[PDB]
Amino acid sequence: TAPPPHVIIVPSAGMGHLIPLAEFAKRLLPRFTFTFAVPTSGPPSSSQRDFLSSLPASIDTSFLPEVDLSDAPSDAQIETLMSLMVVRSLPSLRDLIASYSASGRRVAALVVDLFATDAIDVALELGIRPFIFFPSTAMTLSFFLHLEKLDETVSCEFAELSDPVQIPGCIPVHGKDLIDPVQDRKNDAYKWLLHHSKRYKLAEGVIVNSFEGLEGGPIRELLHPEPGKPRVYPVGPLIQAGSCEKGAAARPECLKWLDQQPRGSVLFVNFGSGGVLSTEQQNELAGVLAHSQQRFLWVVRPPNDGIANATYFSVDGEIDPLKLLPEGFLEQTAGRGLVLPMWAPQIDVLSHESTGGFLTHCGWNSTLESVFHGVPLITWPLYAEQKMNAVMLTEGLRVGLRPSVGKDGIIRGAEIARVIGELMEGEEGKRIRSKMQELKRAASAVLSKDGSSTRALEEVAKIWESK
Ligand SMILES: O=c1ccn([C@@H]2O[C@H](COP(=O)(O)OP(=O)(O)O[C@H]3O[C@H](CO)[C@@H](O)[C@H](O)[C@H]3O)[C@@H](O)[C@H]2O)c(=O)[nH]1
Repeated sequence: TAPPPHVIIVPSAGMGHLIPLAEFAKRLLPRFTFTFAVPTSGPPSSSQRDFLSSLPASIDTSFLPEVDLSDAPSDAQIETLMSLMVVRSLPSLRDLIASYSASGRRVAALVVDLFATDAIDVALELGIRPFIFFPSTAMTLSFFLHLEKLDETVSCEFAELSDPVQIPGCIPVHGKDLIDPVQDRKNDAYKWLLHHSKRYKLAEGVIVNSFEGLEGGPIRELLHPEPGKPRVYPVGPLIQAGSCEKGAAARPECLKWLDQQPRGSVLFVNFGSGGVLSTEQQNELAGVLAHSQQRFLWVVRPPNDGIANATYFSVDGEIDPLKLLPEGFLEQTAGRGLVLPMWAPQIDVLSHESTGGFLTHCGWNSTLESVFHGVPLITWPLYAEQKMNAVMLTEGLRVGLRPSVGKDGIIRGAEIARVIGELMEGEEGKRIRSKMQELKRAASAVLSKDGSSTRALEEVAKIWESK
């Protein structure tokens, strides 16, 4: 038996990046051992500790000594804070790598998050293969690689463009729909994003959680070799498994309800833990759901701008979101819909045969989970690159419908009802379902014993073991 080479992972964001990073590492076990070298600006969170400690033994964690970010403006976007966090943690990253190399272990590669590219300098100085793990779309990867050119050939704010931005190999996108950090070109967020995009060519490869059957255009453009463009390895869809392949067979309460409903008849509504809606926006959605004949399963959170404090609370002690719904919504909805507070077993809901639709904020892991299990989408993007994902999902793949937002930022009930009704019982909804089932089959194929994605993973492992 050969000694497993060691690989170090530097994440820069929260769970949306840890989950796919962990899945990537699990696919490569036990050939390698892994260390999550997590930069921090304070005591690690309980969810971080719990998620990383639940991983197989070959993946351990090191929470780097926290850096001081108090000098940054309180207006600083997360991109700026992540870049500062990684840059200031690099000496501790050297120390961690030293602890491994001084014991005789071979450090084969350094896998950096999309905002941790400054750690590539460490890898280069130590003779370690630097790779970038890209937990988003090939379309967003293409945009990153083209950001330099776009920055030089456009002076105004991108929203002010009248024509849609053309990214090599992707559907056009309006400047207003481009990622959050580029909406204020004067903010440090944009300068950091630009700085990181120019460093992708320093890596030996970019590992992207997508596949050609989902993003044909961008992936074929990216695989086409050009000098100054890194190798790209499509390995998606990397997603967690369901609780069926976990352990005890105890059934959550929402899945009991889903069994009682008929096939493909429930619209799952989940904006994610960072998708709090205003009171008005949540009232517009509730009103449509109350007057609808559609069965739904809706995860709700306390709005961000309640006129008054909370009066009701849950046993744990947090604000009770259900007592904030409109008067009589719960009685009006009983039987047809089930409202859940804060969280739900998303993957298992999407794998349920009764689930027929998914109203989502278009987080890429959620998109990938919906695609793998074949649940068509209502694309309700909110922040980060979700608007880009929505354009590609609705106007490119045509596996969802996007409700138009108003001039005040509100998606009125008319648009919510339009997309719900079309998806769940219109004629376009059947064509969208057929297409999504085709992508479901393509997603299982690339993960097959000999598929596009499994071979790309094998290529990465081979490169790491080489030389
Ligand atoms: O109530 C919930 C909410 C989430 N999840 C799971 O937690 C993950 C959430 O994934 P995702 O929707 O992608 O979370 P985000 O935090 O929104 O992802 C961030 O990171 C992604 C990768 O860059 C980007 O695509 C997103 O835009 C960005 O917001 C998934 O595995 C969910 O199945 C649950 O089980 N229950």
